[PDB]
Amino acid sequence: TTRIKITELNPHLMCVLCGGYFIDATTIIECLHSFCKTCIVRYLETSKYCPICDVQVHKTRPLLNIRSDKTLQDIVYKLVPGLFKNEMKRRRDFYAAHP
Amino acid sequence: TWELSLYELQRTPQEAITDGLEIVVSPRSLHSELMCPICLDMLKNTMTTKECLHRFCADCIITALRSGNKECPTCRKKLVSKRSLRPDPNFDALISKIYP
Ligand SMILES: CCc1c(-c2cccc3[nH]ccc23)[nH]c(C(=O)O)c1-c1ccccc1Cl
Ligand SMILES: [Zn+2]
Ligand SMILES: [Zn+2]
Ligand SMILES: [Zn+2]
Ligand SMILES: [Zn+2]
Repeated sequence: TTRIKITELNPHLMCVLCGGYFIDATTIIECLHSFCKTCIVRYLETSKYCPICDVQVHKTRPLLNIRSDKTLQDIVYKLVPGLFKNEMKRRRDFYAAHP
Repeated sequence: TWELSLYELQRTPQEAITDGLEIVVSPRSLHSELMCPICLDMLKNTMTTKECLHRFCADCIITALRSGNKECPTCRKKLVSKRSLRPDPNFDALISKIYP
């Protein structure tokens, strides 16, 4: 057992579009790069290539070659204290204002 | 389809932590996510299935497909081709931070 400064993990746990932690983590199944579900869907609305490594996700339908990464998202929710509380509370608050 | 719900449409970043808090992590903690279900030790030379994003050992996965089932040992789905297996450097990058 060790104690780790989280500033050491934040690279492995953060979306390069959102500047923050992964929420609903999603993965390009070609290069194994990962982004928030919403971040990459909006990105792929205008590019068929990875934001980081710059590979072609598909010639035509980029969304074809990306999958949810629950394995990765669970690692985030576990390492980052109360991130899951915070994110779930955010969603309830929203639907309490928009039914 | 990847349709974004009203929430997802307007969601904001989840701000990261620059504060420098420290988390405590045992070899048991997070073990459900870090153990190759073949060898039940730490993932060494990780591999991932492209159809389902499941991680295994490079040295370990060759023998489970070798015993005749040609499906994903986790979600029991037919593993097509050989290009369905890619080594995962961004994932081993993560193991190297957590020796125990
Ligand atoms: C891990 C297995 C595998 C596959 C593959 C993919 C899908 C079904 C398969 N059934 C046998 C193998 C294999 N393809 C490859 C490959 O990269 O060529 C591998 C592989 C990866 C790393 C090291 C050694 C090998 Cl052989
Ligand atoms: Zn993001
Ligand atoms: Zn990439
Ligand atoms: Zn293994
Ligand atoms: Zn699988």
